[PDB]
Amino acid sequence: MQMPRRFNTYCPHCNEHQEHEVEKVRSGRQTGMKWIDRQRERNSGIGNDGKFSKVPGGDKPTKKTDLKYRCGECGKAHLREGWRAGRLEFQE
Amino acid sequence: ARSAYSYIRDAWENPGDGQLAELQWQRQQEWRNEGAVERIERPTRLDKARSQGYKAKQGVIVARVSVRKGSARKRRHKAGRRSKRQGVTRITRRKDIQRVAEERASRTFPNLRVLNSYSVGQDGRQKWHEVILIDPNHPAIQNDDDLSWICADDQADRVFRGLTGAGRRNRGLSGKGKGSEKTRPSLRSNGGKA
Amino acid sequence: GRRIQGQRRGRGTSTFRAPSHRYKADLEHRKVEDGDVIAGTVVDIEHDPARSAPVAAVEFEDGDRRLILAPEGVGVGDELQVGVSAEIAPGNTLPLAEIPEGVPVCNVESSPGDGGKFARASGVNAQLLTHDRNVAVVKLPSGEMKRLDPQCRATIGVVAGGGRTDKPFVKAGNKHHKMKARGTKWPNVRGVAMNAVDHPFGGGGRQHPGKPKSISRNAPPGRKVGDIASKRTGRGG
Amino acid sequence: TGAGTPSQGKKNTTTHTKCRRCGEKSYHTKKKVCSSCGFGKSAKRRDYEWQSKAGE
RNA sequence: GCUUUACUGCAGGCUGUCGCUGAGGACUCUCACUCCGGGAGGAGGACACCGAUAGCCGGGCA
RNA sequence: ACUCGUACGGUCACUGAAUCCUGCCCAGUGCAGGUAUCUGAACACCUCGUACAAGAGGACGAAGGACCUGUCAACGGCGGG
RNA sequence: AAACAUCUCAGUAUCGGGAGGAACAGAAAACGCAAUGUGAUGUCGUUAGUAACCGCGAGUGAACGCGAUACAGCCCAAACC
Ligand SMILES: [Cl-]
Ligand SMILES: [Cl-]
Ligand SMILES: [Cl-]
Ligand SMILES: [Cl-]
Ligand SMILES: [K+]
Ligand SMILES: [Mg+2]
Ligand SMILES: [Mg+2]
Ligand SMILES: [Mg+2]
Ligand SMILES: [Mg+2]
Ligand SMILES: [Mg+2]
Ligand SMILES: [Mg+2]
Ligand SMILES: [Mg+2]
Ligand SMILES: [Mg+2]
Ligand SMILES: [Mg+2]
Ligand SMILES: [Mg+2]
Ligand SMILES: [Mg+2]
Ligand SMILES: [Mg+2]
Ligand SMILES: [Mg+2]
Ligand SMILES: [Mg+2]
Ligand SMILES: [Mg+2]
Ligand SMILES: [Mg+2]
Ligand SMILES: [Mg+2]
Ligand SMILES: [Mg+2]
Ligand SMILES: [Mg+2]
Ligand code: NA
Ligand code: NA
Ligand code: NA
Ligand code: NA
Ligand code: NA
Ligand code: NA
Ligand code: NA
Ligand code: NA
Ligand code: NA
Ligand code: NA
Repeated sequence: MQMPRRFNTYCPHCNEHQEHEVEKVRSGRQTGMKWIDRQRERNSGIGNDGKFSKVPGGDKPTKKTDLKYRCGECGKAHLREGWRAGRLEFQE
Repeated sequence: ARSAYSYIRDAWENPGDGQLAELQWQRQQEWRNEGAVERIERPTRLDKARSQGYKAKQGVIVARVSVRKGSARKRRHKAGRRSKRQGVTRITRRKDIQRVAEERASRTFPNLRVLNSYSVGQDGRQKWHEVILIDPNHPAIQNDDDLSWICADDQADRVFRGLTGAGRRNRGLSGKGKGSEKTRPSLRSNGGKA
Repeated sequence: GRRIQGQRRGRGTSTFRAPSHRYKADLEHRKVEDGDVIAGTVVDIEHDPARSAPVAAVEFEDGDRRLILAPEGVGVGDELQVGVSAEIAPGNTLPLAEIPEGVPVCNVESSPGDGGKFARASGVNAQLLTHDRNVAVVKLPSGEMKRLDPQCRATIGVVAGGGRTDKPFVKAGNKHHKMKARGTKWPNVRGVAMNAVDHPFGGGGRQHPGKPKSISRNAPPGRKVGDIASKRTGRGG
Repeated sequence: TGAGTPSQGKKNTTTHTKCRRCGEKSYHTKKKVCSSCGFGKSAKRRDYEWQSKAGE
């Protein structure tokens, strides 16, 4: 589906409607320093590694909308529930 | 002033440098041709030996023991085992090489008792340790106030029961506080969990 | 499964061992201080159970009596010589260097003084080709060019018993008798005629290898069977 | 040939015999080892914890 | 029990790296080390072996 | 162990005396060889990060793979129109 | 664990080596109710199924301290001779 790059709507921070800019959430890079990372290293050994021997699941036919809404004036973003969309394209 | 001994010690802080380096390069050639347990007239590291209880006296013996380097020499399982227990290559023994050396020496001298031991180097495939043993039955020692304790009946086969210094550190008894919950008073009384 | 036959072999049990206690001599060249003054006389020509070929007994000047890898054309009474100054005739042993090229040789040492390793079976022979102050090139019976230390001793002539491979065994019994004199399990059951548990080719409603026979060099024992690291198979091209 | 009765006829070989060390007829005269006390194999007397219930 | 391109691992093989290991991206040497030689000495030589680790193969096995 | 053995050897397999013979197929799988280029781990090396460290990235790149070739008395195949 | 691989059964069964009438431990490179505080070590009661671990599933699981029992502190190496 199509969607405006910018549009007026409620900013939960200013607590008042203002122009926002929609953008897809780019994945952040991991640091390999979280507790789970330490448990992986520490708990993996000889033979099967339990949960750490498992491998990546799969994919649902269509994914949900993963967007960031940025307030045009206070510059802060907020998140919203997403909706299944095979494809999402912005307008302008 | 500095004791002459401090020079032997000081040299062994870096067995790979200077004169000691060239000495080792030479000795190991002969050591590699000696047995598994060779009695020697004099400690290769006087300061260390004396520091551990050595004494130029009747009933005091020293022996260099050679032991292979590396992990456990283990046979792969011949029956059912869950993956966790199918290992062979990465398994290491819980007794350190120095302790293995101390035992081989004591067995060689059935009548003697291990007093202590220290390392004298290694090449690419074996480690050498010199073990100090004592004759608990020689009056020279029985009358020595600094050693006669090792004469007592309860010190018999002390090495095989981990009463050696190396045996006690290996048993995780160094710390008197945090971390030694399952080591002191013994590994066995704590259900073998250390 | 169970260990395959190839694996039972390595244990060296009776069935796989050679009847060593029934063998005659460990054929090796003599050790000479130097000079060449070592000559001996052929006293008898005996049969060598380990090689199915003849061997010659020789008494040396210094009283030493030993059996020797006998080349073709050597008889009782003949005088053999071993050393640098050895003459150049059949049966005499001397370092490759002292040997004239183009001359067939046998029982060649791989390392000087090892007593001989190459070209020792019935009727075979090595062929000294090149000389040098450094390397002596020899052509072994397999056809390979081998660079050898010219100081490596060898025997002049071709090994005795040539042509043994020319006559067929004709019957199982003959194979049997020969096989009994070797460290080998015989007869041979085809893998494909066994049960899966016993061999990688075992099993099936009919007999055929369950997979391709060409196996990798890296395959483990118990699995390395069939055509080992074959660079090719068949007769085509 | 049956592996039962007919094969019992060839059994006239002597193996286990009265042991010099423990007195049990367990000294294998071919192996020169007692299957009971370990004589011929061990200076120490043969014994195992599985010879009784674990907690006993 | 058996099979395999089932899941997960474990031996084994190949390969890089570190230790043993030294002198002057290709090279010489000799002193460790290995082997041949009764010995003298020869060959090989900082490689191979062995110890450690990494990638690939891996129903041979669990 | 083979081996008191050394390619006229002996290991691993297939077929199964003699006689007349044994066609076509290398795409897949297997094995083997080669390989500009691509891919390819760890150590050491470089950068960023951290008064250190974790960590991120770079350069280099072995076997192996991609890719090319050889091979069916190698696994096997020899159809519809 | 209602399968099962980590986990669990369990450092159990069993095996190898060895001591004593008891073993082992033991006079802090401790503790860390953080203190102007405690004061070798075992053990008992408790702390507590607490902290901690764990396909964060099933399960697993201490310590300091406290109340008790009993109490005991010393010898070398080296410096200088
Ligand atoms: Cl989206
Ligand atoms: Cl002892
Ligand atoms: Cl044959
Ligand atoms: Cl306190
Ligand atoms: K289990
Ligand atoms: Mg693992
Ligand atoms: Mg106790
Ligand atoms: Mg021989
Ligand atoms: Mg034939
Ligand atoms: Mg036979
Ligand atoms: Mg057959
Ligand atoms: Mg059948
Ligand atoms: Mg099979
Ligand atoms: Mg058939
Ligand atoms: Mg067939
Ligand atoms: Mg029966
Ligand atoms: Mg040798
Ligand atoms: Mg299976
Ligand atoms: Mg048939
Ligand atoms: Mg269950
Ligand atoms: Mg569950
Ligand atoms: Mg537990
Ligand atoms: Mg605490
Ligand atoms: Mg004093
Ligand atoms: Na851990
Ligand atoms: Na002893
Ligand atoms: Na532990
Ligand atoms: Na088959
Ligand atoms: Na093909
Ligand atoms: Na092909
Ligand atoms: Na169940
Ligand atoms: Na089940
Ligand atoms: Na777990
Ligand atoms: Na209190």
